[PDB]
Amino acid sequence: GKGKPRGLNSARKLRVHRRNNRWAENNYKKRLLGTAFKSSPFGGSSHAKGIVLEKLGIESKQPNSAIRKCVRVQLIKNGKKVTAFVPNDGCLNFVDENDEVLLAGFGRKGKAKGDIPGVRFKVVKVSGVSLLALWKEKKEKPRS
Amino acid sequence: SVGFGLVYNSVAEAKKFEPTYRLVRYGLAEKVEKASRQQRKQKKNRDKKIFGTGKRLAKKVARRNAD
Amino acid sequence: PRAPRTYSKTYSTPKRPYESSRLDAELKLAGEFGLKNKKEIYRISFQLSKIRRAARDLLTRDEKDPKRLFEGNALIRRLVRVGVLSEDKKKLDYVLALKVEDFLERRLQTQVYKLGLAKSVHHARVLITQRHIAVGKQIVNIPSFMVRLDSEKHIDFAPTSPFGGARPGRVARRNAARKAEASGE
Amino acid sequence: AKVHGSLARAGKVKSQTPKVEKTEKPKKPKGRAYKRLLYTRRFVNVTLVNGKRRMNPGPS
RNA sequence: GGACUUUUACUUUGAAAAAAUUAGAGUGUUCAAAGCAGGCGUAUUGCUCGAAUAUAUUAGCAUGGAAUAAUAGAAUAGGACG
RNA sequence: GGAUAGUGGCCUACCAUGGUUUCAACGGGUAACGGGGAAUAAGGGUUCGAUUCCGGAGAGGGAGCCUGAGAAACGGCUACCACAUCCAAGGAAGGCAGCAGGCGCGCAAAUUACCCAAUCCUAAUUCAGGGAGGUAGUGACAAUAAAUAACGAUACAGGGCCCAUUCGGGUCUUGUAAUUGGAAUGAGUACAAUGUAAAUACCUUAACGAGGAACAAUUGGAGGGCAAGUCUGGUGCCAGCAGCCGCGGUAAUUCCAGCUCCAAUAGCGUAUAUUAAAGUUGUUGCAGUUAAAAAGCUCGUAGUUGAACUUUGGGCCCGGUUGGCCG
Ligand SMILES: [Mg+2]
Ligand SMILES: [Mg+2]
Ligand SMILES: [Mg+2]
Ligand SMILES: [Mg+2]
Ligand SMILES: [Mg+2]
Ligand SMILES: [Mg+2]
Ligand SMILES: [Mg+2]
Ligand SMILES: [Mg+2]
Ligand SMILES: [Mg+2]
Ligand SMILES: [Mg+2]
Ligand SMILES: [Mg+2]
Ligand SMILES: [Mg+2]
Ligand SMILES: [Mg+2]
Ligand SMILES: [Mg+2]
Ligand SMILES: [Mg+2]
Ligand SMILES: [Mg+2]
Ligand SMILES: [Mg+2]
Ligand SMILES: [Mg+2]
Ligand SMILES: [Mg+2]
Ligand SMILES: [Mg+2]
Ligand SMILES: [Mg+2]
Ligand SMILES: [Mg+2]
Ligand SMILES: [Mg+2]
Ligand SMILES: [Mg+2]
Ligand SMILES: [Mg+2]
Ligand SMILES: [Mg+2]
Ligand SMILES: [Mg+2]
Ligand SMILES: [Mg+2]
Ligand SMILES: [Mg+2]
Ligand SMILES: [Mg+2]
Ligand SMILES: [Mg+2]
Ligand SMILES: [Mg+2]
Ligand SMILES: [Mg+2]
Ligand SMILES: [Mg+2]
Ligand SMILES: [Mg+2]
Ligand SMILES: [Mg+2]
Ligand SMILES: [Mg+2]
Repeated sequence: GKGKPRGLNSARKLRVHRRNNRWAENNYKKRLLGTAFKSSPFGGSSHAKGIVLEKLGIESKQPNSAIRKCVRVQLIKNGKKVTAFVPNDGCLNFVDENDEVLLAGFGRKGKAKGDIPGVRFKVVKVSGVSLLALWKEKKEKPRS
Repeated sequence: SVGFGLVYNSVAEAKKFEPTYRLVRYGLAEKVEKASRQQRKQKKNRDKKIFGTGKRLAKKVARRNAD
Repeated sequence: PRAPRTYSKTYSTPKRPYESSRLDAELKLAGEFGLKNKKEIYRISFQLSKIRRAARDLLTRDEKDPKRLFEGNALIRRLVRVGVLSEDKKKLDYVLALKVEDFLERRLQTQVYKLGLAKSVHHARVLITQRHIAVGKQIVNIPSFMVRLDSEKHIDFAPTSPFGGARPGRVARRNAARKAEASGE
Repeated sequence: AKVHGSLARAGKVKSQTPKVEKTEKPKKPKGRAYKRLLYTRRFVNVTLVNGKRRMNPGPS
């Protein structure tokens, strides 16, 4: 039968083996170690608001050749520092260090996105006015 | 229009078995109005700080003007 | 602390989002029966899929089972009563085989058109919604109504609402306020 | 890799593409009328079958 | 009423069983999500259908079964009936 | 024996040495209140339940206790700890995890409004009271129905089709049209009645209320997965795109726009989680010669598993439920 005890009273052995082998499951492992709470700049949440320290010209990976505009952010709830991307041509003129940006996941389950090395977060708002809106013309950035 | 109706055995029979707001809608009862609900509550709570009638306390607080 | 007001959703959504053949056959229905959504098609397929599901679960039982007979006849009789199921093929092995157009066929959208009265599936739309044609004296402004096979003989224009005869109406009576004001005194 | 590369060009192309303002155009029918407009355009009076059915051919 | 009983697993049926939820019947909330309504007349002094059914699985209780799988018995006879 | 309303190591005294555990005791963790239930739809499962009902626990943290049928009560008291308020400096007073509202915290959540009319509850009680509860406000949490147009005329044009020696356009409408045509309706607005405790809305309904300047639908995408351009302009490995594969270094099917087009549509994107796809957790149902994987070898306890055989076969009777040929 190759392994698995087929006996009618072998349930304990069958449960415990499953329990044991779930740990090789990458997601089951993180979910029980609470990795999102322990590791992971965001406290396990969807977004996290922080504060801009400096504006960085992260140079793209190969075979691309560019300078990807990013901001080092010190998350409010954490103090953890995180370098995050500012998408959408322009938009590095909106940020202006010491400002209050709202970070969000990049959409790769951790795992920095593209040619951008070690950037697992992107900006969604600045000064509470929705980066997208500033880009088009819909809203204007607040007083200071 | 589908509604509901009551017809009483007398008008005296209505003015006792009817809700007091319906007799308002009709005229068979004058809308005796009172202070706001949260005014009466405050009146009660103000009243709860005086043990006794109270006008005896008005004499001792008249002694305040002396001292 | 109130009994929770229950609810449910009336539509499903296709998994493959860009199946071009599926999109074709959908527009055809929306274009034939005068719909505005793919959801108006999604809803019917959702309702139809549950109907099949009861039928599927019933067939796996033994014939003339208590639950199978009671609930099976109800399902057959209901579909018949609204005019979706044929009189002869009336034993639920055909309700399994029912398709979407059969349900689309009974909407007050279509009977209002099929029985003249609109000359267009879309004129039917605008008429129904605009406080026009009724069932009894009961006006109906829902293009999806499921004319129930015997209310089919009562789809006339409204007692109000010209095209059934009550008044011209504000747009027409405005002309009667410029024909008698400019020509006369 | 380097992190402190230049930022002077932030917004370069977007700020130097010539703005050709939009053109006023017939208003499109918002609702069932659009699904109808798709029906008669796609299936009723079909335009061309030049091998296959092209859905946005400019210079064919 | 008296006198005694090898142990179990499994399976059958049934009692015991909250409502909302789910599945589901009836009912034309104008449709529908819902709701638990309502439908008939002499609509000038009432007639009347409802407010079902199902799942409720481990355990415990009750009962039919006696295949399958365990257990116990008579070997220094300290055996069995009267 | 004491104590309790009462059983009981509940406590005490005396005596004994017991009680649990690989069939996982004991200890640790929980970003743990339990359950009815929720999400995901072949099935088997996976994941979730602070939160409308039930049960429990609490009232800043502990402990103590008065009253009483019932409390170890906190909108009761007493003490300590932590808060924290008022003062004439002597002292005094506070406990929103009630309803609102404020600060803080954050990605994250509404009014310091009306009423006991209903639903029910309490009292000495038909009456009083009830931020229980109902009403409204805020409210794209989720859920339902489904407006943004409908129909003619006409101007070339086409396809039908009868004839075709050869003009063609004639009456069956396919509709693309840069002039036209009268019809229709609520979105709104608003007498009035209706609704309501009083109001608001809804359902009714006078008077108003549609032609492009509108009562003007959006949100994404248009190289592949993946539905929709190899159009024009711009930039020139820069700026940016790009879930993933990959685009951009001067004719860019991916960037920035115009045009046009697709998809869903009063909704649409993104982030995070989870479920399906996943037979990549495999009981159903995985794989392990070489891709990830058989302990160097044998013994071996716990665990799982374990040959065959013990009333079979034949006979009679009773009465049930479908289905037939018949009615
Ligand atoms: Mg390992
Ligand atoms: Mg740095
Ligand atoms: Mg009061
Ligand atoms: Mg049972
Ligand atoms: Mg003792
Ligand atoms: Mg000892
Ligand atoms: Mg273990
Ligand atoms: Mg906890
Ligand atoms: Mg839990
Ligand atoms: Mg799984
Ligand atoms: Mg709970
Ligand atoms: Mg919590
Ligand atoms: Mg308590
Ligand atoms: Mg607190
Ligand atoms: Mg206390
Ligand atoms: Mg309090
Ligand atoms: Mg209390
Ligand atoms: Mg509060
Ligand atoms: Mg919110
Ligand atoms: Mg209240
Ligand atoms: Mg609009
Ligand atoms: Mg207009
Ligand atoms: Mg667009
Ligand atoms: Mg483009
Ligand atoms: Mg394609
Ligand atoms: Mg690569
Ligand atoms: Mg050039
Ligand atoms: Mg070019
Ligand atoms: Mg180009
Ligand atoms: Mg979607
Ligand atoms: Mg099995
Ligand atoms: Mg494998
Ligand atoms: Mg190798
Ligand atoms: Mg190997
Ligand atoms: Mg080996
Ligand atoms: Mg070993
Ligand atoms: Mg055996």
